[PDB]
Amino acid sequence: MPHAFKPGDLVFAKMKGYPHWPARIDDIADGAVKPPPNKYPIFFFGTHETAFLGPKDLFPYDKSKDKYGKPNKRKGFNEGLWEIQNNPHASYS
Repeated sequence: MPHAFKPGDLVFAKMKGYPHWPARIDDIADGAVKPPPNKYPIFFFGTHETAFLGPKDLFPYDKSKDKYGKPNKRKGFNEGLWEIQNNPHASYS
């Protein structure tokens, strides 16, 4: 049975106006800006951007990849598909 989200979990993350996007739950570095309450720091593969999202916009990657893991014309999407499949826990700094 599922736990709450934790850093390193792989998801597709939804934001308004964008397709379900390959992403991970990040850690928060010591000294770094924390997210708002009940939100998680989401690192988006391919674009390498961070947004703060709650669980309603987070779809576990294993369950969802059939549906959402197909190429998309949007900038950075296909690079992101490669990253979540091939090296999802690397440094993208």
